[PDB]
Amino acid sequence: RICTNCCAGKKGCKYFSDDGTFICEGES
Amino acid sequence: KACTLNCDPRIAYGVCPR
Repeated sequence: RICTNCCAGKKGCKYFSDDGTFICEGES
Repeated sequence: KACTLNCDPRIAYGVCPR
């Protein structure tokens, strides 16, 4: 689950945190 | 498809399709 990168985290897929606090538009 | 690793330092929910 936690290991870094938007394949499931930061820079690749869209991303929300905990509640829904955005972090990566799958490339950010 | 998927990844051997690659999975957020602290992120949680993700939406690859848009």
